[PDB]
Amino acid sequence: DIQMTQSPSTLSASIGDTVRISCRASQSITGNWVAWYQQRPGKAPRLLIYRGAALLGGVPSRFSGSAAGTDFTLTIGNLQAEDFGTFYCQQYDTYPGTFGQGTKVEVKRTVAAPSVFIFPPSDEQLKSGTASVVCLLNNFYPREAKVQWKVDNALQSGNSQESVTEQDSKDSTYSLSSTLTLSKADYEKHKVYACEVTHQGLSSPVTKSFNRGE
Amino acid sequence: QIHLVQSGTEVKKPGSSVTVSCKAYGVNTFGLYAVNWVRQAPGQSLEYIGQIWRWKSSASHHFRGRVLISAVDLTGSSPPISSLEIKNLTSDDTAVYFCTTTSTYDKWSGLHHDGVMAFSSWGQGTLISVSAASTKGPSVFPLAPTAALGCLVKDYFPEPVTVSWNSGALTSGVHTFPAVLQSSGLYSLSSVVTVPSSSLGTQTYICNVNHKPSNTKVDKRVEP
Amino acid sequence: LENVTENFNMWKNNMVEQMHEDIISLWDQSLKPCVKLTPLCVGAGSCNTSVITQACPKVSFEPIPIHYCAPAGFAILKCNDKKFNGTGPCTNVSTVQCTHGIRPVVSTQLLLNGSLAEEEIVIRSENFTNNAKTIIVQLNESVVINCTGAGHCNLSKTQWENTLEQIAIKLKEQFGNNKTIIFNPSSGGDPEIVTHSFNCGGEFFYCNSTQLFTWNDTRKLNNTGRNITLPCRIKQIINMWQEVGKAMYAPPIRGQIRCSSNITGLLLTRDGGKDTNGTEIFRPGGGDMRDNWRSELYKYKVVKIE
Amino acid sequence: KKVVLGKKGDTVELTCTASQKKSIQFHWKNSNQIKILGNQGSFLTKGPSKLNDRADSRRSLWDQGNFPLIIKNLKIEDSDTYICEVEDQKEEVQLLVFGLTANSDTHLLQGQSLTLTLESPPGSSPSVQCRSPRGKNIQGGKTLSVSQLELQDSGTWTCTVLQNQKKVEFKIDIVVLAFQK
Ligand SMILES: *[C@@H]1O[C@H](CO)[C@@H](O)[C@H](O)[C@H]1NC(C)=O
Ligand SMILES: *[C@@H]1O[C@H](CO)[C@@H](O)[C@H](O)[C@H]1NC(C)=O
Ligand SMILES: *[C@@H]1O[C@H](CO)[C@@H](O)[C@H](O)[C@H]1NC(C)=O
Ligand SMILES: *[C@@H]1O[C@H](CO)[C@@H](O)[C@H](O)[C@H]1NC(C)=O
Ligand SMILES: *[C@@H]1O[C@H](CO)[C@@H](O)[C@H](O)[C@H]1NC(C)=O
Ligand SMILES: *[C@@H]1O[C@H](CO)[C@@H](O)[C@H](O)[C@H]1NC(C)=O
Ligand SMILES: *[C@@H]1O[C@H](CO)[C@@H](O)[C@H](O)[C@H]1NC(C)=O
Ligand SMILES: *[C@@H]1O[C@H](CO)[C@@H](O)[C@H](O)[C@H]1NC(C)=O
Ligand SMILES: *[C@@H]1O[C@H](CO)[C@@H](O)[C@H](O)[C@H]1NC(C)=O
Ligand SMILES: *[C@@H]1O[C@H](CO)[C@@H](O)[C@H](O)[C@H]1NC(C)=O
Ligand SMILES: *[C@@H]1O[C@H](CO)[C@@H](O)[C@H](O)[C@H]1NC(C)=O
Ligand SMILES: *[C@H]1O[C@H](CO)[C@@H](O)[C@H](O)[C@H]1NC(C)=O
Ligand SMILES: *[C@H]1O[C@H](CO)[C@@H](O)[C@H](O)[C@H]1NC(C)=O
Repeated sequence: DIQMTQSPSTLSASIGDTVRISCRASQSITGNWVAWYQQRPGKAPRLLIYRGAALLGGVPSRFSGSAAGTDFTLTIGNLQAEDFGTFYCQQYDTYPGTFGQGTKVEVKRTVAAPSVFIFPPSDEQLKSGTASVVCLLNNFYPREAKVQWKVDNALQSGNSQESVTEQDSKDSTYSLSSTLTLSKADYEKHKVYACEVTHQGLSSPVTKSFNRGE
Repeated sequence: QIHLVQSGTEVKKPGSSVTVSCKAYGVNTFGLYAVNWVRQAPGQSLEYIGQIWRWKSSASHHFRGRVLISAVDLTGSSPPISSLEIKNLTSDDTAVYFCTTTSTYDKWSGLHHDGVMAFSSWGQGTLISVSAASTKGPSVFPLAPTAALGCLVKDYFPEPVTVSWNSGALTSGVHTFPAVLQSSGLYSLSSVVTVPSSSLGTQTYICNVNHKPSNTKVDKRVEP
Repeated sequence: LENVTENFNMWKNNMVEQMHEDIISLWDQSLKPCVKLTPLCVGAGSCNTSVITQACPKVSFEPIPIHYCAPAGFAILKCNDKKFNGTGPCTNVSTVQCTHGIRPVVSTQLLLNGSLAEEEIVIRSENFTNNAKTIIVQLNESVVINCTGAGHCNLSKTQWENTLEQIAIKLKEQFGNNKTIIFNPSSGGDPEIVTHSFNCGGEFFYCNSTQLFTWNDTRKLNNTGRNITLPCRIKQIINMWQEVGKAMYAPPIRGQIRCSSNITGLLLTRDGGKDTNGTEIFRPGGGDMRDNWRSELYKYKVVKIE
Repeated sequence: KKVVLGKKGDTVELTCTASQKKSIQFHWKNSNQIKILGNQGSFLTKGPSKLNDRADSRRSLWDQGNFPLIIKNLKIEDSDTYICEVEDQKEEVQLLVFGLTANSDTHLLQGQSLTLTLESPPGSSPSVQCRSPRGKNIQGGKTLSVSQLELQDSGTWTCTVLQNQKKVEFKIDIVVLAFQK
């Protein structure tokens, strides 16, 4: 099958910008049998351009398609609010048709360090036999962030999960949750619980912590 | 104007089989439009499954022998319908399945190249979630305290749950995170709010949680 | 046959519009009215009527078959299948020089002397779901119908009874088997659409098709009648099919006008009903002569050379 | 989502326009998808609708890409949301049929009150406002009245039915009287 490798994985832009997304096919496509789609979070993709450069009926002309050698690129002029989201390229030169991995286009903003908070398990949860420790990172930009869990100073692996909101429509920031889960038994055993966060906005990795029972 | 209307969400046990449907409003006859089915696993890109073109059906290598695709012309009571049958479901079949249509009437169009094509109309998608879990209402736990506070909505199935604060009167500064799927095969999510530290003993905060598939509704007061 | 897979859309076929426009011009030099009235508005509501008076030569307009051969830089593609929706990807396509001989018969409600359905009775529709889109029925066995300027047409009650059945059965086989199929006369509208209108000997016949479309999926109507007799009427003042406007043709004169055509198809149009209990009501339709042309070009499509 | 108001017993014209000036396929249906009347190219097709014998378009305007839907002898019940499926567009237009009918004879003694009743469709809340021959701008949503029918009101009254940016006149004659001089 033909492989389509898409570039870059994410890019940040402003309203009114011109943006370029590229896709390299693993073989030449003489016929220009390539298509571009947009997908907004929660919705079905929409066809924007087909045959490399042809605009589908109803698609704004600020979208255009181009090709050179094995590379195909989508250009977006005068970037608009409804344009943000994820874009995919597709070859239909040879069976079966295949898609690129996709490109996320998000809103550019000044750097903002997360506000960081940590929540011990509630007494009600402890009563029901489980313990969840939650760390919150609120309203930060850019999205890239690392959070590590330490208990009794020991790095925690495989017992945590993270969740990230969509980029906020009004302040263009992200928020993120990390939840550390363990048995009521181990929770009651150890003393200090710590969330360690690293982010561009932070001159140095910030640690929020508590001692069980304070 | 073409609107493709797919059948609703299904929750299916491993080993089971399912059939998803697509009503093609605005489509004359599948003699003039090809149907292509496509799926998208969560946080993944898109993958071609198979097609029916000129009343001739077929499936990609990865799905051959496991999938039947059919289409029938109808009128009056219903528009033309296509369906996709999938046998022996496993966890890696969990995804959003899209039905898709492309006119084949004009050979010169450039939407299609000898049966391989771009997809000009899309359905909303249907989620097929493959799981042995049985329906279960959540537990709700307080996340007690500019300060932050919230609610942990733990161990429910299936999606979705909805969360408001103070019956909807508090919306500014509220973040309700996408659910995560735990190792137990049950979901969990949290909802948080940031508030001024000053009002903490003056103002009341309650999260209203609704899980309709289990008919569960809880109202949890969150206190310092 | 051509070894390739292409798209077809009789409902958006361009040859239809190319023939239609031809058939119209085949009418402007064969059947010329004594007077032709046509709307003329600037947009300001007020609309004067443009009148035209020319000679009114009585000619026995007898349609000649028409072929359609692709010139150069162009090729016609024919679809092959015993049951083709005429709107999708055709598998057994095949390039042809000229389309079969087609006799541009202009009529409403019934398609005369068209081309029969090879296999069985087929019914195409740009959308059967839409109670606004004409349903073009294609008979696999024509039903002779003889009209005369004497004032009527005779049809076989037998053949017509069967036909409504083998049509009524193909309908529910598209709208739901567990659905009752009924046939009622025109709902209303222009004389040309409400009755089975058509032209014979240059005379515009208007046959009342009530006995042809009042079939209940229960009873019959062959008491003391061997043949169906539609009370037809020839009009001089008619609404034009070529374009909004009336047109007056000179009275009949030939000692006798007669027609014997093959009911090779119909143009039905079921009523919405707003999703009411299985009781689809289909009535005569047509008036948009293109559907006609369509019923003949449903399996064709001219394309540019490569 | 256009809206038109009409007076019971009058003729209203729900418009519907095609992009270009070309007589093309169009069709008038009501909320229940019941076909009112469309066109068969150059012919007019009237559907099953109860508005059949009272529905009608304007052939002449079809060429100017115009395909109205005139409804005559308008009935309160004729009030509805008539779609107009044209060239894949659904120009859903609204139709409200109000009916102002005074109670007691136009002839009414002096002083007594004058009661007006506005017949209207369900889910419809218009706001009427008649204007005496002198100037009484008295208001009445559905049912108005003139507390004390003063002798200077005995004459033509100009009401008005407000419903979504639109309104319909309803001139009414009123006659005040005496004991005599
Ligand atoms: C799944 O299909 C396979 C062949 O694809 C067959 O061997 C097997 O019996 C099926 N499994 C079930 C549970 O039906
Ligand atoms: C009648 O139609 C003509 C168009 O030829 C227009 O110019 C004129 O204003 C209309 N009024 C008359 C003359 O009746
Ligand atoms: C089609 O025609 C054949 C004979 O030509 C007839 O036997 C068959 O029943 C028809 N199909 C129907 C019922 O539409
Ligand atoms: C119609 O006329 C033909 C001769 O052209 C005759 O064979 C046939 O029986 C007639 N059909 C009727 C009157 O049913
Ligand atoms: C018709 O509907 C289904 C077929 O889809 C059938 O099982 C049912 O018994 C029938 N019911 C009616 C409408 O009579
Ligand atoms: C003939 O048609 C008229 C309307 O065109 C209808 O009212 C009348 O009842 C019909 N007569 C017959 C033959 O039943
Ligand atoms: C259809 O049914 C009605 C009433 O049941 C009857 O009056 C009418 O004659 C029937 N149509 C015919 C003639 O088959
Ligand atoms: C009904 O009438 C037709 C002729 O009009 C006749 O051929 C048929 O046998 C009659 N029905 C029966 C079987 O009595
Ligand atoms: C076509 O119509 C004539 C006129 O009645 C008929 O005699 C002839 O057999 C028909 N031929 C066809 C198309 O079968
Ligand atoms: C073909 O149909 C036309 C209807 O316009 C009829 O006048 C003609 O006689 C038919 N063919 C024959 C048998 O002449
Ligand atoms: C279908 O028949 C009528 C349609 O007018 C409806 O009132 C009824 O509920 C439906 N079912 C019956 C009683 O046959
Ligand atoms: C015709 O047969 C050849 C066999 O080599 C095949 O390549 C081609 O796709 C076929 N065309 C049709 C009818 O689809
Ligand atoms: C078209 O080709 C298919 C594939 O072999 C064959 O089944 C069909 O009979 C052909 N149709 C005709 C008769 O042209």
